[PDB]
Amino acid sequence: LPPKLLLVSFDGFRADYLKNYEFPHLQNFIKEGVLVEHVKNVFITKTFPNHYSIVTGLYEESHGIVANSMYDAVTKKHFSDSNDKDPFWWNEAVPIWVTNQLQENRSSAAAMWPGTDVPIHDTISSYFMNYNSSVSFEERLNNITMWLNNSNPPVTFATLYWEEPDASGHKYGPEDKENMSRVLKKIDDLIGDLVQRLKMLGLWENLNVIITSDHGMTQCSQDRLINLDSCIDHSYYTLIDLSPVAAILPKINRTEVYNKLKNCSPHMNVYLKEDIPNRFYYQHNDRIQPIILVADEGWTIVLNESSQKLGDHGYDNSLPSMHPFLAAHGPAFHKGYKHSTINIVDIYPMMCHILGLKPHPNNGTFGHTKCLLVDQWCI
Ligand SMILES: *[C@@H]1O[C@H](CO)[C@@H](O[C@@H]2O[C@H](CO)[C@@H](O)[C@H](O)[C@H]2NC(C)=O)[C@H](O)[C@H]1NC(C)=O
Ligand SMILES: *[C@@H]1O[C@H](CO)[C@@H](O)[C@H](O)[C@H]1NC(C)=O
Ligand SMILES: *[C@@H]1O[C@H](CO)[C@@H](O)[C@H](O)[C@H]1NC(C)=O
Ligand SMILES: [Zn+2]
Ligand SMILES: [Zn+2]
Repeated sequence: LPPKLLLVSFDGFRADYLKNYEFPHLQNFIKEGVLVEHVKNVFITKTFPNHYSIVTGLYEESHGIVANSMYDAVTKKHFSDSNDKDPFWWNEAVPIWVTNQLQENRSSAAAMWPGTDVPIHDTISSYFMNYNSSVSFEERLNNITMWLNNSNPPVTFATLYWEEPDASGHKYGPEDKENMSRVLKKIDDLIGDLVQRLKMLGLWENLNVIITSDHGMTQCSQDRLINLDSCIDHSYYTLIDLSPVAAILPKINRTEVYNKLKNCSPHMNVYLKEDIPNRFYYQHNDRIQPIILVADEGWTIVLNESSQKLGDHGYDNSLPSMHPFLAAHGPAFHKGYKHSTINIVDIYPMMCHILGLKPHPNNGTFGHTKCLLVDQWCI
């Protein structure tokens, strides 16, 4: 019987939510398993780029999903979260569900995880759901766990995705404790539903489960706005992505666009593509535009009519507010161990190890995850 792994993401689960709200079900999951208190994720700290990093072990410049909205000038193709089904956009890397699927006598399964409804290098998971945000968590849970438990050839890798607490974190902002506590209580209940379901099917003792997320959330404010329309005319550039990392494609002399934008607000950094800080690993890809604007934490780049959004993410990946957490339980994981931090790109080599897959070249460090694993030396 080959090892099995369920990877679960609750979108937008800021690491310090664990310290500020009560998660009885998640804490029960943790006490018989492992917790990484905060994971250093990848810039830019958006949903599609970070989910792909988890399943590839790659920085965004390397796997090619550099934002939730992209434009490739050469092919003229556009990407958005809904318009995300052209394999072109995913083919710069090979995600773990593909490597798993290519093994004889093994299958992959998916319930709503970004990209899992797209054939990547001509490979699609045996079981997958076409993205549909209306599908309940119960349906996602029941189908994913039934697939893991039944199925032949056996399902050895599975993904499970949920849109909260990201959606409501944007709505209320993470500083709204009254409303966020209700949001997060529901997430904790869903975690309880996951555990109860695993136990009922007798998967709980033998399935490896990772519960994690893609990024956190920080508070935005009408006192912290940078209006591009106040700084530069529309006719000078095309806006590929807006806030808090604006992707700017100049229509005229780049130097002219740069000179206006660099004198717009002290609350953002304005970079020529070739000046983007090395620490971001966000330069070496044609999908990165000639100029990017990076707003300081809690600042929002707007146009004249841009809607209010009390919470946001996308900021510098060194900010604690942007970091998710990771927890895990199962035969491969220690019981009751807690660790400060790992990098989000380390999850991939760890998962390949648990599953006995050959990892593709990546940016992760397996060593960072050894203390989580029963078969490994913990220095
Ligand atoms: C992250 O890992 C990737 C994968 O090995 C590295 O990308 C490779 O880099 C070399 C030279 O830069 C190329 O020959 C390969 O074709 C690249 N592969 C891919 C998939 O891009 C990348 O350099 C690593 N990043 C860092 C910062 O170390
Ligand atoms: C999305 O899911 C809901 C719930 O299953 C369903 O009623 C609806 O028809 C789905 N939409 C599409 C376009 O499949
Ligand atoms: C959930 O499983 C049922 C039963 O196998 C299936 O008919 C249904 O389409 C699944 N829901 C999806 C794929 O969203
Ligand atoms: Zn997200
Ligand atoms: Zn979001």
